[PDB]
Amino acid sequence: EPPLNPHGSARAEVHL
Amino acid sequence: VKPNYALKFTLAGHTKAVSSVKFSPNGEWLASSSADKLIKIWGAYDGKFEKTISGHKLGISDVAWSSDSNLLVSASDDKTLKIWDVSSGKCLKTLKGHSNYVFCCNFNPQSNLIVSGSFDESVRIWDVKTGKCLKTLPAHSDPVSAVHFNRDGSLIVSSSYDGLCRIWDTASGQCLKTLIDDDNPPVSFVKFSPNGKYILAATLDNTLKLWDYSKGKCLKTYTGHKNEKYCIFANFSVTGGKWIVSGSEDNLVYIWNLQTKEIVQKLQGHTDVVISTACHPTENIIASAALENDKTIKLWKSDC
Repeated sequence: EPPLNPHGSARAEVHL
Repeated sequence: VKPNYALKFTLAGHTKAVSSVKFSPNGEWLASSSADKLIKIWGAYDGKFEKTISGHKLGISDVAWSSDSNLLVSASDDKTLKIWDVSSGKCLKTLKGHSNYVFCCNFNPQSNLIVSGSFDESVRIWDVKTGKCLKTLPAHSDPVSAVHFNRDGSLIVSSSYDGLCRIWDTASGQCLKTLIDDDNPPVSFVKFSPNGKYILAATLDNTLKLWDYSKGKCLKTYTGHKNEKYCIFANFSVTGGKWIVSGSEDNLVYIWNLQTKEIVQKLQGHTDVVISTACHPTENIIASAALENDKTIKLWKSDC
């Protein structure tokens, strides 16, 4: 199975 | 004058969020980077897919062109930058040193240097030929959101979640200025104006500001868009009317009159956050790119 949270890139994620 | 940007092409191919789009200085190409670990090259005028450049081990947050349009640098979650020869697809150098995600990158106008910003809170200056880190600046106290050289390469501007914009002497590594207004929301993007006189800064309170660098004062404020979460690129558009261009978290591209601060156009079509916009060096062309639930790049063209 693929990972639940495929690693993407920091810019595409929300930094708290 | 108001522009009349109209949708020309939609570029599909990335399989995850697009993170950054940039036009080559010679005007021939658009580079896109993505969370899918890839850089793609497309024709600037016809939107035609050219090639994929690959090698990073995790997603890419930024990409930048050398002045002769022959090299790219990319900043990755794999903690490295890579310098690429675009024609051969070869990774010329891997720039190692950062201890956390590399978020932003740019070549200097001479293109013998690269500046990078990282989640490790540092700004690094690298030699393009050797791939060696020349300087590590203790730039900020939170992740560095943007780094940009001014037009003669003598200054670097950096921004951070720490709420500051800082300006650095490229030669010495010395901080020459810290810019802060009447509050310190996270600064999510900065860049110098083409003539080097101003800095455009985005903050995560739905605001863009034009700063006079020398005076150290905010001259213009742009509002109306949504930006509280992501580090969205903004631009000076100078080929026709003088605009400010930015993406937005309401999925639109916003265009403002630089002097009057009025919204002059909103470009509709993307289905997720518009994380990146870029303006063509000679023609009135805007590229826009969106996040994971969209995955496309759009090219828009205007008469002015």
